Amino acid sequence: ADIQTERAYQKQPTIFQNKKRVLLGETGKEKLPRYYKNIGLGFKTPKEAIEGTYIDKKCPFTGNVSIRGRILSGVVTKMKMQRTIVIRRDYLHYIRKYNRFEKRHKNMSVHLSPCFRDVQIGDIVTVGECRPLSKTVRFNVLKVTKAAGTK
Amino acid sequence: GISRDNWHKRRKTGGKRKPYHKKRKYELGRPAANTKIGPRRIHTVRVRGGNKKYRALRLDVGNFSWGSECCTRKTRIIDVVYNASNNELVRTKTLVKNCIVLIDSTPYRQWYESHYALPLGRKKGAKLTPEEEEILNKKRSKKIQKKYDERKKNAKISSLLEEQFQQGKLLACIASRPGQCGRADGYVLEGKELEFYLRKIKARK
Amino acid sequence: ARGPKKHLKRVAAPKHWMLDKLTGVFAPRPSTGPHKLRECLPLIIFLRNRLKYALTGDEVKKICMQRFIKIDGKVRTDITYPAGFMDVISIDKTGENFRLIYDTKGRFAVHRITPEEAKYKLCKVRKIFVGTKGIPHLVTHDARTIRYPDPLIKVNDTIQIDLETGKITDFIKFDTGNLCMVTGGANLGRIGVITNRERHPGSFDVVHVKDANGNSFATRLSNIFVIGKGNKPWISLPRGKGIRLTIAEERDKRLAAKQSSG
RNA sequence: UCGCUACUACCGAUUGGAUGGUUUAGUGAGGCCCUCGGAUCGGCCCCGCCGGGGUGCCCUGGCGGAGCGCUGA
RNA sequence: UUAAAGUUGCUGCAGUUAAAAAGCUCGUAGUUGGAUCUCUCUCGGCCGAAGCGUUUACUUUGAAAAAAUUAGAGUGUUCAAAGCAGGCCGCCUGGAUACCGCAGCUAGGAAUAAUGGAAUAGGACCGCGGUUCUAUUUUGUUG
RNA sequence: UACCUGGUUGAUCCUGCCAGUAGCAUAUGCUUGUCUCAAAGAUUAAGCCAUGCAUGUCUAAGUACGCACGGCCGGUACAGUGAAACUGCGAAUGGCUCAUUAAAUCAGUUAUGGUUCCUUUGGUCGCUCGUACUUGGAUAACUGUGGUAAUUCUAGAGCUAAUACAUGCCGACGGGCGCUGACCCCCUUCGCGGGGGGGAUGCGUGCAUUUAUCAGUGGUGACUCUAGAUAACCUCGGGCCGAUCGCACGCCGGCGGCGACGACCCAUUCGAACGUCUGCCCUAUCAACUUUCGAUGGUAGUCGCCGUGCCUACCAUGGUGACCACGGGUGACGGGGAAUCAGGGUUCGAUUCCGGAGAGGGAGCCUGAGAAACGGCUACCACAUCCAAGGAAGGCAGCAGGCGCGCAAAUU
Repeated sequence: ADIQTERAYQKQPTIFQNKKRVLLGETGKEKLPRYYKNIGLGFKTPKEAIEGTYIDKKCPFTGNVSIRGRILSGVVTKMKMQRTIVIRRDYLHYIRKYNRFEKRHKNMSVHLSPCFRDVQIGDIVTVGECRPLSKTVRFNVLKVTKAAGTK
Repeated sequence: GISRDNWHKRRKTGGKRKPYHKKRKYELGRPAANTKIGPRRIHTVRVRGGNKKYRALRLDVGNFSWGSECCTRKTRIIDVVYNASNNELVRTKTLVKNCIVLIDSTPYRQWYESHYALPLGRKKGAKLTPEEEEILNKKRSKKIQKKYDERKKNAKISSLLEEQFQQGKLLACIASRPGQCGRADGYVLEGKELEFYLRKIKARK
Repeated sequence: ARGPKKHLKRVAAPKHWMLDKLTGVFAPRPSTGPHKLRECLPLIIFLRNRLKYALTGDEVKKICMQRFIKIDGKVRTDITYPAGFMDVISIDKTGENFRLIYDTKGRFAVHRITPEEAKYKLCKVRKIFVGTKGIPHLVTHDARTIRYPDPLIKVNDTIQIDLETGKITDFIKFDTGNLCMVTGGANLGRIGVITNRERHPGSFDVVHVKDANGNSFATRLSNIFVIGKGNKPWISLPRGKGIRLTIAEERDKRLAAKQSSG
């Protein structure tokens, strides 16, 4: 029901959601407490991480990942998977003989949480290193700034 | 002879790797010993460091937790009703993690009538044998007669549970990995998780 | 390989042991112990190479096997036992006492010390954790764990251990204005006052240090050992006072010190 | 444009033979894991020949035998 | 195999006739692009925290960069190549130091070069009102 | 020491190449008196191997009834020295070679807050409320009887040990803490009623394990961390809570001091593994590849030391490509480095240090902290030794040495 699209029950595993209540609890409000945590390097947890209903075990604000290592950046190129995007990093490689540089690029598959909704391609995104999330994915999207051709 | 290496795959670009060594021992994998329902049979494995792995092949009991009442009792595993990975694992009655099992509610019924003095799961005809008449109609002291009735107000149960208590079989979900710890523990399904897996089993047929 | 290495080649040894090129293929390969093998001086190098007591690597066996050697007050019958920083070596048959402190050039030194000072040593606190029915512990850089510490001991401070009992007597905390020795890097063996500590969260703290002549330097935080409260060292110091001379005035000291001869 | 001696390589009949590498299909030594199996080796019983102790009964020592006994390896 | 080879050319070659400019034009990627613009808020003892500002390239400093080799200091191996020794009449020494590209950390500079910042103002700074959630101190404790 | 010189024409000035010139490395010829260091079967064949050696090990401190010696004193459990054999530990290092291998190895840089770690060093080890002044059965060495042409092959019979293999208490031990809870007592109320104490009875109690729930001592940049509380579980292929040895000897039948072996868990040390970022030679007569059979991702699990398509089920249709993917080649193991050099460069790096790989070619295991181990085992393919023809045993890219190969490399 807007979450449970799978074949097993999507449940935030730290929160107990079957507490016994009294008559002022059943008549008052059906309140699901949510688990969120603070990534420790000055990234603000979004209000969608504190107010959402999405369930993601590899989200860096609500799931079981810890961000440690290199913090990087890149721009979005292809959002065609389930919860993960493709960013390309651009850099210049110095060739020593010619004393000149050359354009170079590398792609990264990177996990995008559902708290970063309405992300268009072509905007800068900070990524953060965690453990392997799948075969090719080892970074997690941390903040999304928009391209300068927005308003 | 299984090998859970990463170098027998293709690259992300799609190119295949020519390997740079033969299979090392720390890359090993062992066969799935699927835990079935039967009287207990565990076979210990020797894993890295000299440690132990309890590879269970048959299991019959396991302690489960009624979450909303803080009650953990050791029940009898009956059946497998639904498994959300593969459904051939239900006809084979394999106990894996997160598979929904039928347990026996009788240790929780004895806790409920001892803690709240209310008949749970009894029929409407209410044939009440005298050996539990003394725990359902006991003689109470002056301070205990108010304590039990103080417990008796919030001693309500969601009606999806009481239909399972009628037939004596609760729905439970395994939360421990039996092929690695040799136990089949877990919790009793309550509330929204219960009415999710109920309609999954109902739509399964 | 398959499982751990038991040999050390000679050229691959630590540079500060000062083993020459032509004596052998192998170097003494320190035993596992309290210290990293890059951060230690084995007991065979202290007896044969530095002190010139022994002459071969069989006489170190013959010396240590008479139980004549106590490292931190416990008798050591391993010749490759890694003695490290602030370790007290008591030889009672002759009457000397040494402490392993770095000198200004990144090596250890023969630092003879008085047996009134040899009853204690300093350690640096490395991790503090609770556990086992709520009992707090220390872990120092010697792997010495001292349960029930003072609640005002935190990480990166300095305790003072009594060596006959194993217990803490009094401590120094990590602050500015404290006298510190650098125990790693290119400023190793240098003594100065803590000026400043820049924090880099998710990376290493940099601790700017100031000399007694004005020479400022910086290190990472892990190469910092608080020796004194204020400017007074709670241990003795070597012949040089932890103050690194540049090579010009280090030459001037020699070419002016030879002129006292006759 | 048009005359002598030799080499390199290919075509080259011979459906000439021998051996590699990729796969189609079939087969599958040996180890390991599972379900069985149970050659053998004990133990506890039960009687029989019997001592002592306690008081016809119990525990002990030597054995002997039988049972599809009932367990372990 | 390296220099000689400015006969592979970044420095640093050639292309009318000696070997060589595509028959002509359009064109995406690449490469290259004209002038222009002179650090502050809430705390601790005026001095430190915390924030920056649009993001970088550049440059300078720092710390981290295995030893051996290379450079280089000291030392009459009988000289030297070496070595890490030695010297004084038990003492006094030494076993330095530099270099260690690119990438990654750090701190200062702000010229050059890329880049943003409001143009149907859902723009800045002000104090004014509303709507929704809600801190936890306040009523000697206690609901 | 930032260099040039001969050669095209009857003569000239050029383009331009040939040729010289100097190092450095492999071979080789001729020659060779002294003295100091010093490489050395890499290239071709990661071809093949006679013979011999290269891995073993005992302290006071696991097991001594071998007269094998000798020694007190001969009822003296064991004087001692001690082969053997059991037990423990090592043999996973070192040595050799460079066939593989092209984002692989590797180098620098980070991460394990995603894992194991024999050992060493420090902690902990009456924290558990429930025959011991000592438990049980075998087995070598030894004695004795044999088999086979043959092996570091072993069978049967008779004895006997343990720190091998097993089983298993007491003591601390008086209690305490949570649930229960007959009963008793107190206050107030006329009383009902309300509130507060004590309490016999039964149940469970530590630290590791596995699940669920609650509250928020110490920490980090950030934990689903560390501790705490509660309910239960705790694997017969069992988890700790010592049936162990030595030396001096004792203090008032008890109380002992130094050690040696152990030991779950924690920390450390030595590592290992799996990841992050950046980087490599030639080729387009290699331009599209990957995806039935996992290719990229999502969910649930299986396996595994753990993170992950590692693998399985169900889904989604993705992932890489002129910034040169994918395929092929390399007279490619990668670095530290070496030769040459004005400045820029170019080429080599099998080779003694670090890292990888591999023991004729693939494959699978046992043991163990650690091996997919080859001076371990089991197969298959390739060679090949003995044989009495039934069988048995192999692995020099260790040190020597031999054959073969070759231009090309030392002493059994």
